[PDB]
Amino acid sequence: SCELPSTYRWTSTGALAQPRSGWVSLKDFTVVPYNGQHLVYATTHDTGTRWGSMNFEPFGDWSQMATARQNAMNSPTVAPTLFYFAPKDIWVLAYQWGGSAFSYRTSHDPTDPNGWSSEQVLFSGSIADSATGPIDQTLIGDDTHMYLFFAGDNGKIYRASMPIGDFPGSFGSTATVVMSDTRNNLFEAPQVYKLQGQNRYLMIVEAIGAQGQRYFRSFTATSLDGEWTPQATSESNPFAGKANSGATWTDDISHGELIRTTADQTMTVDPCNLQLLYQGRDPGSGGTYDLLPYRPGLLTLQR
Ligand SMILES: OC[C@@H]1O[C@@H](O)[C@H](O)[C@H]1O
Ligand SMILES: [Ca+2]
Repeated sequence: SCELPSTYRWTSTGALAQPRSGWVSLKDFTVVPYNGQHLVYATTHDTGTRWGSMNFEPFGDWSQMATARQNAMNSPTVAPTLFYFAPKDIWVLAYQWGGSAFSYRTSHDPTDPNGWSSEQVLFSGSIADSATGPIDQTLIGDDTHMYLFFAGDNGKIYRASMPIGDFPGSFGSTATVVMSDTRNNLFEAPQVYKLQGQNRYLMIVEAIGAQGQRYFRSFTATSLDGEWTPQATSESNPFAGKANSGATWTDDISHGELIRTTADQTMTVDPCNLQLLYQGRDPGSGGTYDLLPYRPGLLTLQR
């Protein structure tokens, strides 16, 4: 494969879709390959105070995201993570702000926004020193374990694990801090992937920059239960940010996901073809955080 660069350079699209009437934003994207198409779920917010979730109809190419039907979910699954859990031939949708810290549901047809099972507990722990509590889960498995990573809007990244044979189920109520920094440097939206062709995992984490602009920092590990090493960890030399995105429609490069080689729990990405589906917003936007007009965009790594 292709080693991660020490300096990332991207090109970007503009906004790839506008929210369906009634929503002010589309956020926190999760995306899988599904029958040769892209299947995307997202957080929504309306014009008042309501968070929700949605999926898009599957679409073939990124120009079709703008016209793909946007399907409200009748059960809100904010900041979702979608994947196929191969060992039990079942799809899993993990999320937050349900009945415990994190939740999940299952389905045999992930294109159906309303086909998910009743809510199941994914994590029932609490964390110290956090205004939000646990936020922005992500999940990944290797040959023997499933792993849960999450943030706390507090400078820490947390990890829990279970034997893969016990999944789907709850990770319990305890977690291990695997990294800590200032609140702004390890803020939220972690995503963890296996790099195809390398004995290496990639973690990206959203950070808040010096003028409030959102960007991503990257870290690597050789084992999911091992230590993380800074890979691109400043605003001027980020994994992805205003410094290197090639995007003018947005300064923020915020909560999203890399395009994967598989839908399943191995969370594999091709380091020769990194692409980031992120949320961005017009630099002229402002006002209360919850009403910010986020939209999807796509970065393609230059090589
Ligand atoms: O979009 C809802 C939440 O806002 C942000 O703080 C999070 O990354 C996400 O969990
Ligand atoms: Ca996420």
